[PDB]
Amino acid sequence: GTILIDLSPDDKEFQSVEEEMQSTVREHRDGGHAGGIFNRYNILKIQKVCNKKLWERYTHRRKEVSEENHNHANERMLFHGSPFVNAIIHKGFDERHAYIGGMFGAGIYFAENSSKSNQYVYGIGGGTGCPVHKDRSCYICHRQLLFCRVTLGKSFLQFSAM
Amino acid sequence: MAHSPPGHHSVTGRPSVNGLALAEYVIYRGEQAYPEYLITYQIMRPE
Ligand SMILES: CCOc1ccc(-c2nc3ccccc3c(=O)[nH]2)cc1
Ligand SMILES: [Zn+2]
Repeated sequence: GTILIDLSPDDKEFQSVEEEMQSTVREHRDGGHAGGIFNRYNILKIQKVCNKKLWERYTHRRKEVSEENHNHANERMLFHGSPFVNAIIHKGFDERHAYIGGMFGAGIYFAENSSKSNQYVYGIGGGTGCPVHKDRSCYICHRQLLFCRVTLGKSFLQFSAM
Repeated sequence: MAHSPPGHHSVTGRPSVNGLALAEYVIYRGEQAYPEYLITYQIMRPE
C-alpha cells in the first residue's frame, strides 16, 4: 500500500528537507572511512512516502506515548540510513531493522546529523561500500536516506563519549 | 529488540567528547517511527 510522490525542487517542502539534509553534515572521527569523504550532497530526488496503514500504526502509538507523557509525544524529524530502506518504506519499521550491536542496545537508531545516517546506507561501518564499485566513498552510485517522523516520548539521557 | 529503560519510551545518546556532533536516538518499538521522506542523493567529492 505504499506510494511515492515526487516533490518538485520548487516546492517549499523539498527545499526545507534538502536544507536539513545539507546543514547537518559534519566531519566524522573515522576520517570518512564508513560514509565517505564529503562536505555536502547532490540531492537527486525527494519523495513523500504515503501509506495509510503504516501512518495509522504510527499515530496510534504516538497517542499511547503522548497519553503516558502529559500529552507530549516529543516528536522529532530524524535521519535513518539502512540497507533495508526499501523494506522499511513498504512494510514499516520493525525488529528486523534494529541495530543489534548498537551502543544503547538493540533498537532502531536515528540521527540528527544526516552524515551519521549516511555511514549506515551500505551497512554497519559502511559494510563493503557500494554494490557496484565496493567503495564506501563512492561519488557515482545513488544513495538513499529516510527522513523520519519519530516519537521519543520520555527519553532516557545517556551521556556518551562520541 | 531490547526494551526501553523502565519509565521511558526511547534513549537519547548525547555526545560528551565531540563538541560538534549532534544527538542520536534509539526507539525499541517500530511503531514509533514513520518514514516520511525518501531522499536519493550522491555524496560530493570536495573541491
Ligand atoms: C543490520 C544492521 O541494521 C542497521 C540498520 C540501521 C542502522 C543505523 N544505525 C545508526 C546508528 C547511529 C546513528 C544513525 C544510525 C542509522 O541511521 N542507522 C544500524 C544497523
Ligand atoms: Zn559505486
